[PDB]
Amino acid sequence: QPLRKLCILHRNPGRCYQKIPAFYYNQKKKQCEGFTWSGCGGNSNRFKTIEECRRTCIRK
Repeated sequence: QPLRKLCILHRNPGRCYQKIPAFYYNQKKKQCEGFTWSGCGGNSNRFKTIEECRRTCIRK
């Protein structure tokens, strides 16, 4: 079964300069790699912990 949409909308931080650094699911590595969120923009794929990321991005 496939993963949720939140794990494939692509980690778009936004145009606003660094403010919520966290992680995103890297579809090469196949684990949540770190990504820096901007300030006032972006899509989703925001995950604080790698496990929490994988719960949704790897499936239960």
